[PDB]
Amino acid sequence: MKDRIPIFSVAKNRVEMVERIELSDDEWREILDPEAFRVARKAGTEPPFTGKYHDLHDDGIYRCICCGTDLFDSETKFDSGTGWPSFYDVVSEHNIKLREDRSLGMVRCEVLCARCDAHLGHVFDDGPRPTGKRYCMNSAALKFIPRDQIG
Ligand SMILES: [Zn+2]
Repeated sequence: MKDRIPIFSVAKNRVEMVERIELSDDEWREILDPEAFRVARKAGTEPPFTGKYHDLHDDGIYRCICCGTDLFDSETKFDSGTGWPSFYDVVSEHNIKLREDRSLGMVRCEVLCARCDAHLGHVFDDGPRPTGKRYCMNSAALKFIPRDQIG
């Protein structure tokens, strides 16, 4: 749908609107990343793995390599302990979208990319109060970038 999407760099106190994903297949090899192009054929990885590490810190944000848009301010990530693609709050419903359900017996909302509803995952009420929701998302989308353009 020909909408445009806000991107609120909440933790950086910025707001930048960008268009929706409207390209042709030809764009997706010259305006994409030198990782998005390959990820575009392999849904992340041709081999089932390519290493075993996770050596990071709370800097950077997530950037959906599957449409080119950035989102989660990394306080809305984990890193230490397990760094999992699961979290307990969000940047905003700006480049991510939810629909509520009760699909565990409490609160199970879907979690999809509001510019590319490819897979991602869902959120489930499952953590300690107050931020006791538990988002988890599972796709190739999960590249990082520096927080915005500070690098
Ligand atoms: Zn996306």
